[PDB]
Amino acid sequence: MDDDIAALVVDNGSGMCKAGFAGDDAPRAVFPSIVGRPRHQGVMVGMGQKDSYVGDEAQSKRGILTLKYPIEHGIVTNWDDMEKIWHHTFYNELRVAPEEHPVLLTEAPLNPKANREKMTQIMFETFNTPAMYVAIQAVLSLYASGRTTGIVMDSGDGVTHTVPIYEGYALPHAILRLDLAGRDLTDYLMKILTERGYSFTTTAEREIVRDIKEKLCYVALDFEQEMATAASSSSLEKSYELPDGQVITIGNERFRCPEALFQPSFLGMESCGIHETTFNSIMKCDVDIRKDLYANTVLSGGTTMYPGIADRMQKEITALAPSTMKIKIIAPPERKYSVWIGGSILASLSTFQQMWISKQEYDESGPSIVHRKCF
Amino acid sequence: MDDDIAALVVDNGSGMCKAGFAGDDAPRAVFPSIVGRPRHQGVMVGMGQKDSYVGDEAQSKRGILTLKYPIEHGIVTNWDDMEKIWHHTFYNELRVAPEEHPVLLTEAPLNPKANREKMTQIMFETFNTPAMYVAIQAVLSLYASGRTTGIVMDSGDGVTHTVPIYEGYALPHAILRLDLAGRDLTDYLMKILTERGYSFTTTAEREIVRDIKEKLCYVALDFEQEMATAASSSSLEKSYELPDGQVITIGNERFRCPEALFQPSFLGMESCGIHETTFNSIMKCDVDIRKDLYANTVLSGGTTMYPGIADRMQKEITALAPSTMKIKIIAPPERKYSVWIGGSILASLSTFQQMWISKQEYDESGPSIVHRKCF
Amino acid sequence: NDSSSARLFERSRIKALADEREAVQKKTFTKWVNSHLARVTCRVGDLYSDLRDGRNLLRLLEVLSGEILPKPTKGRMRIHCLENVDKALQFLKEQKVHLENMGSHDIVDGNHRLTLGLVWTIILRFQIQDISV
Amino acid sequence: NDSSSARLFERSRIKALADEREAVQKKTFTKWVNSHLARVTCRVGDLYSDLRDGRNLLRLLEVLSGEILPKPTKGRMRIHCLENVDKALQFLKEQKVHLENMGSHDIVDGNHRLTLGLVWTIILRFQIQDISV
Repeated sequence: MDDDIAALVVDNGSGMCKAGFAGDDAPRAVFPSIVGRPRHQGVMVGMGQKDSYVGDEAQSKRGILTLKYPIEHGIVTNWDDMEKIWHHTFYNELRVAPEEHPVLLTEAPLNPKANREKMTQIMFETFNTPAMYVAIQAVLSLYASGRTTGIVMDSGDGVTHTVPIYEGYALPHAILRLDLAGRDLTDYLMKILTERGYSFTTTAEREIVRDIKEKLCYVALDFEQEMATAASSSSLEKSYELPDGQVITIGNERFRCPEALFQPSFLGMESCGIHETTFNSIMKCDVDIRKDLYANTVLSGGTTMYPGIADRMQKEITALAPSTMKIKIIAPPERKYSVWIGGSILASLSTFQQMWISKQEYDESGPSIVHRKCF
Repeated sequence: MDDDIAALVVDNGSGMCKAGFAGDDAPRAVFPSIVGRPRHQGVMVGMGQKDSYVGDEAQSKRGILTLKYPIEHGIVTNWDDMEKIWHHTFYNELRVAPEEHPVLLTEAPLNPKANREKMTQIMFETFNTPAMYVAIQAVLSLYASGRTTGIVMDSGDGVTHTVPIYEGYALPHAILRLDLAGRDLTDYLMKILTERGYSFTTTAEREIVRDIKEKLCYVALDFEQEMATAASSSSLEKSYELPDGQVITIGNERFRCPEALFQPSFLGMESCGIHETTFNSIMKCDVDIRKDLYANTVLSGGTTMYPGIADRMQKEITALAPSTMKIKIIAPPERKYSVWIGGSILASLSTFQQMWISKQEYDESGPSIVHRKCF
Repeated sequence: NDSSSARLFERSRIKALADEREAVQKKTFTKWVNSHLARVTCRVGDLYSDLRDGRNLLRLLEVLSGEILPKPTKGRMRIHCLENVDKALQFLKEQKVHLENMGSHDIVDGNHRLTLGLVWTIILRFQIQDISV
Repeated sequence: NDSSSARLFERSRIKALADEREAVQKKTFTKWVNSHLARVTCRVGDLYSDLRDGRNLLRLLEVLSGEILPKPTKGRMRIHCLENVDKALQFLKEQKVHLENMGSHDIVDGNHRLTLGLVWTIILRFQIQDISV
C-alpha cells in the first residue's frame, strides 16, 4: 500500500473527480469531470489539434469548448470520455499505471447495473486493474466521518442521498437518492438570474454562475422573511465580477437558489426538501433506532458546502420529528471530500484488503460479481 | 330495493372504489380512489379551474396532477377527499341521492375506531343516509363466493387478509390483516425496475408500472428457478410501451415483484408470505375444523388478480400443513369485485335488511353503535 | 384464476348497466329540458351536442332560474367553448354543483358520463335546490 | 403487592453484587494483564480505557500467545477502533471466545460488563484454553 500496491481511490462523482493513492488525506487529483470539445473552427497552422480537451484544461478554454460531463447524476453517460477523465487522472495526476494498483472507485447507490459493471470493465479491460472496488458514496463519507450510527446526506454535484446506518447495519429500503445538487441549482439559478436581465446560455458560464452559487448562494434559514427583507436591499445585494470584467448584482437570488434543495417546487417537481427526505427515510426505520438517526444526521457533498444549510435542518426536522428528543446534525469539514477521504482510509483497513474485486475474479467469474461485492 | 329504497353498496377499498345499487351484479361505478390536484401553474384564461379533480378524471391529467389516495390500507386519511370520491360516486355514477338510500359500505377489518364511525358520520351528516352499514371486506367476498366454511384471503389494493370461517362462525383471534397488496408491490417494482435504468418518480407512473404489474407481473410458482432461467432471457423478457411511446423490456422483474407477497423480505420486513399467514391463522384454529380451512382457502382482491398465485399456494401450504389431507384453494372470477358483489347480494337478504344502522339509530344513540352493528 | 377475462366481461356489463341507466336518464333529461328549452324554442335531440357549447347550457340555466347569464365569446375554438361553459359552471358552482369531474371540457367534449353527470346533478339540484326560478 | 419498588432495590443490589464481582475481577485482570503487558511495557490502570482501542487488546494477545497480530487503521473515528477490535475478535474467535455480547463496540465503548465480559472470558480461555504462548 501507499505508493506500493497502493489502492487508487478515485471518487468519480459528478461535477468533480477526486483521486489519490490509498492512505492519502488529500486527493492530489481534483479536477472537473468534464471534456472540452471545440465548437468554432480555427484556421491556424501549428495550433494544438486538441480535439478532446479533458478536465481542468477545459476550464481554461471554456469559450471555444463544449463543456460536457461524461457522467450524469452517478449514471455514466459517455464511457470513453469517462475514460478520458480516468486516463488523465491516472497519467497526469496520479501519474502511475493502474496495471499494478487496486482502484477503489466511488459510485452512487441505487445505480442501474451497467454503471457498476462497465465502470469496472473499462478499468479491468482498457486499463488493467489487478484489483478494484466501486463504492457507495455516503458510506465512505461516513468513513471520513468515521461513525456507524445515524443517516448520511451526500449531496455531491449531481445527487443528494439519505443513507441510514445503525452500528454498521444499513437500512436499504430507507436509502433514498434524489436529484437535488449543484448541477440542478445552477439551472434554477440560470432561470432566476435572467429576471435581472443576465442570460448565460453557455455551459462555460453555467459553471461560473455555479461559482457565484458556491460562493454567494447560501441557504435561507427562514426563507420568505429573507424575501420579505429582500424589499430593502441592504446586504443581500452584492457585487460579483465576471472574467470579462462586467459586474453582477444579486440580492434575493442568492438564498432562493439553494432553497430549491429545500423547496423543489422552485424547480417544480414532487420532490420535498432534503429534510423531508431524511425524515421520510426515518419513517421507514425501526422505532428503537430511529432516535439515533435524529441526533446523528450527517452531511456530505459539494452542494452541501453552502452556508445556512444545517441550522435550517435542525430547525426543520425539529418541526418534523419528535421534538421531545434531540436532532443534532453533524456537518464536518471537507464534506465534499470526506467521500473520498474515508475511501482513502477504507483501503488502509486490511479486512477491506480482502474485499477487492481482483482481476481474475472479474475475468473468469463475471461482471455480475461486481454487484456481489458492491452493494 | 333495487332503484327503490335500494341500498347502495359502495366498496371503498384502497386504490379503487366499486359502487352500485343493491342487487346489482356489476358495480356500475368503478374508478380509482384518487384525488387529482394540480402541481404546476397555468396562465390560461378560460381554463377548467378544477382545483380538485377526483377519481377517474385524474387518470386523464396525471402529469399535472398530484395523485392521492384519500384512504390508506383501509385507514381513511383525508376525509373530505374521501367525500369527494363519495359525492362523485353518488352524483356522477350512482347519480342519485343517498338521502333516500341505505349505503352498504365496505371497510377493512381490524380498523381503528374512527374509520368506522367517521366513515359512517360523513355519510349520515354531510350526506343524509336514512340507513347504512359499513362492512368487513373478506366476508362479503365470501358472500359472492357464497360459502360459510374455509378462510378468505382478500388482497385488494392495500391490505391482504386471512379471515377464517366455519359454518357462519368466524374466529376473530385467527383473523390477520397485513400490508401486502398492489400499493406495496408497485413500490417494490419501482425500486427493482430502476436497476435497468428506468426511474418513475411520479405517482402518475406509479399507477402505470402498477398497470405493468397487473398485466405482466405474475407470481413465480417456484421463484429462484425462474431467476435461474432469468440468465437466458427467452420469454421472461417482454416489451411494454409507455403512453409517451417509449419501450420497456422487463425480464425477471416480472415474477419477483409479486414474490414480495410471498417473500416480504424483498420488501424487508418481518412479514411472511401470504401462505404462512393463512397457515398462521389455522395455527390459531380448532383441530376439528382446521381440516375444512385447508381445503377451502378462498382468494379475493385486486392484487390477487395475478397469474401463478394459487398454484404456488397449493404447493406451499402443502409444504406447511399436514399434506396427509387436501389443500384446495378456491379462486373464483371477479375476486377484486366479489367483495362488492357479495355485498350487492347481502342487501338483498331481508334478514340483513333489519341489520342496518338507521338514521336516528346513529343520531340519538351513538357513533359507537356503528361498532355494535359492524364487527 | 380467471378473474381477468371475467373482468373484460364484467366491466362491459358494468358500463352496460351504466348505459341502460344513462340513456333512459338522458331521456329523462331530454323530455325535462325540452319542457324548458322550449320556452326559448330550443329542442334537444342530443344533450351531448346541443348543450355542448355551454351557451346552450347557459340558455337552460337562464330558463330554469328564469334569469340572465353572460354569453362570452363563442366559435370554432376550444377556448370559445370552455369560456361559455365556465360561465355555466360559474352559475352552477353558484348553485353548488361541484367540480367533481363536472367540467368545462366535459361539456365541450360531450363526455357521455359527465355531461350527463353534470346536468343530472343539475336535476338533482333543480328538484332539490334552487336552480329553478 | 410491592414487588416493584422492591425491584428498584433488588436490581440495585443485583448489580451491586455484580460490581463487587466485576471490580475485584477487574483487578484480578489488572494485576494479571500488568503481569503481561509489562512485557510490552504497557501499564493498565483501567481496562475500559487502555484496552479500549482494540490494538491494546491486540498487544495483550500478542503477549499471551507470544505472537503477532495485524494492526489496522486507528484514530479518532469509530471505524478506526472497531476494525482494531475486529482483529482482536479475529484472534479471539480463533480462540473460540464467542460473540455472546463480547463485541467490537463493547471494547470501543468500554462497556463495563462486556469489556470485562470479553477479557474475563479471555482469562477463562487463557488458563483453560490456548490463548497462552
